[PDB]
Formats: sequence, structure tokens, C-alpha cells
Amino acid sequence: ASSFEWFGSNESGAEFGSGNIPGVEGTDYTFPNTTAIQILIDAGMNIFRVPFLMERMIPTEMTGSLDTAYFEGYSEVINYITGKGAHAVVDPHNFGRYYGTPISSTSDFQTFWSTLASQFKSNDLVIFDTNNEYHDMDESVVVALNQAAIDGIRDAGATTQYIFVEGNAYSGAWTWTTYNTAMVNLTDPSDLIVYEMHQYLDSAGSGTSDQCVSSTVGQERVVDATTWLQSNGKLGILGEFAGGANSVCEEAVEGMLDYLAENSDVWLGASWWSAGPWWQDYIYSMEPPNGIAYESYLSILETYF
Ligand SMILES: *[C@@H]1O[C@H](CO)[C@@H](O[C@@H]2O[C@H](CO)[C@@H](O)[C@H](O)[C@H]2NC(C)=O)[C@H](O)[C@H]1NC(C)=O
Repeated sequence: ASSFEWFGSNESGAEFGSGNIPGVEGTDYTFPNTTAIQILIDAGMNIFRVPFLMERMIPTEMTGSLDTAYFEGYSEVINYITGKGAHAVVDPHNFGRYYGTPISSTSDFQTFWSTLASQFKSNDLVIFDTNNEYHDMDESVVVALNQAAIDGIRDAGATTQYIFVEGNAYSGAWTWTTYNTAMVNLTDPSDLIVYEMHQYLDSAGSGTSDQCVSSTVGQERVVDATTWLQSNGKLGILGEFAGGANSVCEEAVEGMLDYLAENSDVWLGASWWSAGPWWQDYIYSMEPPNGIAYESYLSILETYF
């Protein structure tokens, strides 16, 4: 069958042009292309993470109502993914901020998630991702925000879906034990928490260059996090990762994923960053037919499918 339970791609677009809230569809932002998603489904991928902006989903206050247009464009892509039998990760790509302000209301954040999860409650293939890449916030608040998210999700009766929780410091795997050990104190009625981390292999780990530090940096940056999951009896998914289209980066990726496949009892899978229809020139574009990463990594990544 497989090495991992899941392996797939992020599908970007709905989170673009975040300077313009609400912005205009087709100008500031778009929704992912279902035809292009099917090409990746055809290839063997079975999980897709679809970013969006909290402010476009629920404008003005996070206790408010849905924007019907933006939600229905987003819903359309989520339900295509689950319609084909693959898991769809619902990802408010917000860095723990709302209208630019670090989120500090656990009740307004729990109300946000109740409203959102209530529209997916009976879709067993939806995955909930509490927020993309918390950073530069207090660890206590971050953990409470992940707990508030779990609480609103279940309250609304979405109890069969996995919840992806993310840590501080951009939820990096290589820094996980430095900053996010507190995240062990998270609880779920359904007991379906997966710890989602991100790892890039360039100098800063910021994922902004196509050069990797070395052919072994990828394995190096996931060891500690692998031990932490095994130690505390938790589960993980690498929700984002990428490398440049050169052999040093490719070898780093392979040895990173080798090490995670060797530890698949804690690692449930991985998700490449990123596919989507507006990436063009992007160094990590997984979008068919021409994206650089589609051209250089798809063959590589299928060996782990
Ligand atoms: C959505 O994806 C499909 C397939 O990747 C794109 O369709 C291709 O479009 C090119 C350029 O317009 C055509 O020449 C190909 O014949 C199409 N291929 C297939 C398999 O249909 C489609 O354009 C994408 N939508 C976008 C980018 O907005």
C-alpha cells in the first residue's frame, strides 16, 4: 500500500493578496482548480490543505456570520476533494492574527470555530487545522487558542474529524522542543488530535529560497520532533515542506521523508507546499502541468505514496 497514512499538497490561492480585505475574487485571490487537483489525485495524492483568510470567511468580528460567497467558493473545493475520497484540511492561514492583531480571545476564537465547523460537521473527510503558523505570541495563549479551537469544533458536533493543531514559532519541527513542549496539554473528546509541523530546508528554514543547507539537513531538522512525539505518545503530520529543484535539496527531502517513514508509527504523513493555480514561476510549485516542483519532485514523492 503506502509508507504514510496521508500524502498530498497544499492548494493555494484563497489566501493570496491578504493586503486587500475583503478583496476581489479573480483579482486579489482565487480558489484552487479542481481539474488540477484531480491530476494530483490521479497521481496518488490523498490529502489537500486549502488555505483561506479568516477575515474573508467571517468578516469584521470572528464571532460574526459567514461571508456566503467566499464560503461557497471554498466549500466547493473542499467537497470536491472529499467527493473523490481524499481528506481536505480546512486551514485558516492566519498566523494567529485577525485583522493584523494577535488573537487573544479564547471565547471569540471558539465561537469562530463553531461557526466554521458547523458547516462541515457531517463530512468525515474534512480535517480541521486550528490556525496556520502561530508565532511571536505567548506560548500559553497559543495552547489555549488550540484548545479553544478543539472545543468549538466538537461543540458544533463535528466529532468524527481529525484536528490538526499547530504550535508557536511557525510550528517548525526543528524548533518544536525549544518552544512548543507545552502543547502536550491538549485534550479532545474524540481523541483525534494530530500535531502539525512545518519544515523547510533552506538556511533560515523560512522556505524562501531554492537552496538547501546540505543533503542531510532535512533529516537533522526532524529528529528531535520525532522523539518528542514518540516520547509523549502523540501523532504528527508534516503539514508543509518543500525543497528546490536541485539534487542537494532533493536528497535532503528524501532523507527527511525516509526518516519520517521509518517512524510512521508517529508520523501520519506529509503535505507539499504548494500547489495552486496562481503560482506561476514559484520555486516550489506543485501545480501541473509545468510547476518546477511538479516537474522535479512528483516522481520522487510518489515513491512514498
Ligand atoms: C485547471 O487545470 C487544467 C488542467 O491542468 C487546465 O487546463 C489546461 O489548460 C491549458 C491552458 O489553457 C490547456 O492548453 C490544456 O489543454 C488544459 N489541460 C487539461 C487537461 O484540461 C486549466 O486551464 C486550469 N485552469 C486555470 C489554470 O485557470
